[PDB]
Amino acid sequence: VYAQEKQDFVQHFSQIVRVLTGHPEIGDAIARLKEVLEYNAIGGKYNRGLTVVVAFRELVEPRKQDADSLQRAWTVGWCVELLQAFFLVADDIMDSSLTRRGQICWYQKPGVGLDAINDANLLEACIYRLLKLYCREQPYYLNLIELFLQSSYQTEIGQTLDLLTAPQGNVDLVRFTEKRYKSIVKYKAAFYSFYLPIAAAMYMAGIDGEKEHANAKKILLEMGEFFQIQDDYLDLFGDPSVTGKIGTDIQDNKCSWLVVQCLQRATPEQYQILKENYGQKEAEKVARVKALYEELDLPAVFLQYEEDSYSHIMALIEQYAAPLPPAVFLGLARKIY
Amino acid sequence: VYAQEKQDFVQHFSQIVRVLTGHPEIGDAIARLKEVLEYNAIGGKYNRGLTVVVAFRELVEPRKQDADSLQRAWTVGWCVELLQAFFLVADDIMDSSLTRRGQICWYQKPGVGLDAINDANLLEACIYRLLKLYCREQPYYLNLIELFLQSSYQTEIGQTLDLLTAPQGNVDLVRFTEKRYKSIVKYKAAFYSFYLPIAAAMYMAGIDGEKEHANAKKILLEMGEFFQIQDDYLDLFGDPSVTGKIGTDIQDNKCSWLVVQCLQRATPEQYQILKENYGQKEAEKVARVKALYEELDLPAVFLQYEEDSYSHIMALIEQYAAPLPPAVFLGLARKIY
Ligand SMILES: O=P(O)(O)C(O)(Cc1cccnc1)P(=O)(O)O
Ligand SMILES: O=P(O)(O)C(O)(Cc1cccnc1)P(=O)(O)O
Ligand SMILES: [Mg+2]
Ligand SMILES: [Mg+2]
Ligand SMILES: [Mg+2]
Ligand SMILES: [Mg+2]
Ligand SMILES: [Mg+2]
Ligand SMILES: [Mg+2]
Repeated sequence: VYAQEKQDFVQHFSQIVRVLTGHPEIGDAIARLKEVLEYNAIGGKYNRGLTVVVAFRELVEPRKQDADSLQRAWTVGWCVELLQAFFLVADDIMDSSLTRRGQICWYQKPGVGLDAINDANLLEACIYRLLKLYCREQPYYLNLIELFLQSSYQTEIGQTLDLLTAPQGNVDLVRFTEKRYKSIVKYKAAFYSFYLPIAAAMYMAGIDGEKEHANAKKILLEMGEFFQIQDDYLDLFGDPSVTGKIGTDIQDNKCSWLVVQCLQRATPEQYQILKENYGQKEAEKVARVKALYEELDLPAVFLQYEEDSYSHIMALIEQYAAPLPPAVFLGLARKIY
Repeated sequence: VYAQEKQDFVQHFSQIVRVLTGHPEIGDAIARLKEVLEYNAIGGKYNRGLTVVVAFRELVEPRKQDADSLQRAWTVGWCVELLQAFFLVADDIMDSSLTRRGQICWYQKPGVGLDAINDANLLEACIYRLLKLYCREQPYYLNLIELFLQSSYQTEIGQTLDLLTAPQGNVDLVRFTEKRYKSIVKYKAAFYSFYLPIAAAMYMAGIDGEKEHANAKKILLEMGEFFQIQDDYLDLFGDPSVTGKIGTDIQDNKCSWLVVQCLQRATPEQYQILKENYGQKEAEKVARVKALYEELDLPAVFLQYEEDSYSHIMALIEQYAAPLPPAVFLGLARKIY
């Protein structure tokens, strides 16, 4: 479903850049915007943006899937990729990360630095520019603006919770609880990751019912929770040649799923080893935390969690998919699991 | 007009915080949002936010100025103050500034640092939260969302131009031209400063005509240009106990109105003195640039410019105010001149 549709979606990016790139006085700023778009919105798997297009084609009647409607689906897809690019550029600064999508983080590039804050804001502004340029005369225009703005607010509340729970050089393991973890992931990852692209396709298809959006959200928020838990696992146990990024969760004192699982399994001595080595820059201290995680068999605990989560989401698809075609959620589940 | 209306406007901030402050799981994030709002949206002159309220009362018929309409005017006023707070928090980071509104910059506060990037994003999100909570059922709802989003995009293009023209440790005086300066100020300051609050009051009053908005923009963009030129002057020649902020334009290699005026008046020897001392941290080098500016009588050049600008804007009010009451623009001109 995502496979052949990927080519046409990635090919549509050049049009998005052309349409986004009022006198020649702002020429140097438009060139900088092009540079920011090319560096930060290209190189990923495009799964969020592709989900708009795939879901659009499964929800809209083929007679209504005209050339202009497809153009709008691809643009709304790229709007979701731009929301993602805005949050990642800012998150890389705030998490002091080194690489993203197999290249150095935009802010780490010589000559960029903290100018990346405004670049991230420009990426966010491009979304509403594209929605006006392509969807202004559509009946779902306000639904889409409100959806992107709401997704941005919920993600930012999540980021606030993430940063509050991880104060630099302030190790407080008591703060790292299961309830706190579930709250962080729900807001920072679950709304914008899967609910935003499906909801966008739903509004474009004329599906604006409250109960239909609530039912889709019940499946999608659980898939978003799994996705962030997997993200936390891959921060330490993933192959950076596959993830395209270097992990910083232990160094940054994050309330990771791994530290939460460690804490509910650690002995008082193991707890002390974690206490002495967590939230610190020293490679040797980070290695001690990873050693403790491997000793507590957190990779096998995660493998069991992935299996239990998959079955749970599948049970939710059976309960809540109707009247939407279950393929909408199944295609997405196959992509993230 | 602004004087007695200031009290009711500032008193309405506690309501805005209460309405903005969905389970208790995000409680710590809401407390952080309250902290960010109190530190970054309070302490200024509130002229932009007050302009919405003052213009609303002068454009709307008194019979239609009911208790609920006034509540919406105050909220839209505070939305403009929040847009300003979002841009200033990020601009202080990017300009490496020390103080703002008589206190240390939010990002310079111990324990905040680069977390301020997400805080600035939350301030921007609060705008659209308030517009939905108070103006969702109003006929001008979409006009206001589009206005705030457009103002944000234009401001960001301006910031891009500002940062591009000021690369750190890269002194290139040839880039500092009058045409480049006019382009920067137009985008980064003129749209969001005066056009945004008057346009908001205009849409709330049912004034949505293209020609009426274009005529108001012709007056207001010129007032915005003056305001940024005055801002650049006060960066070096203003009293920080009145401005509430320490100047960084010379240290940051900015395309200031002062450097542009210096360049069109400097001898080849004076040009070399500027070349050797501009865009550098050293207090002695900054003092040499200020000495050169004082030698070229840039404070008197600015005083003449303020006089010529005032008369020009007044001539524009005579040409373009109609059918709006000229008091709308006169009250604003008395406040900034
Ligand atoms: O890519 P990362 O950086 O691993 C992340 O998932 C990026 C991200 C950014 C913004 C919102 N949610 C997740 P994080 O939470 O910082 O681990
Ligand atoms: O307050 P400042 O910092 O003097 C400024 O006017 C703040 C500002 C921020 C964003 C957009 N326009 C002006 P700047 O341009 O950096 O001189
Ligand atoms: Mg990160
Ligand atoms: Mg992060
Ligand atoms: Mg991560
Ligand atoms: Mg500044
Ligand atoms: Mg600045
Ligand atoms: Mg300034």
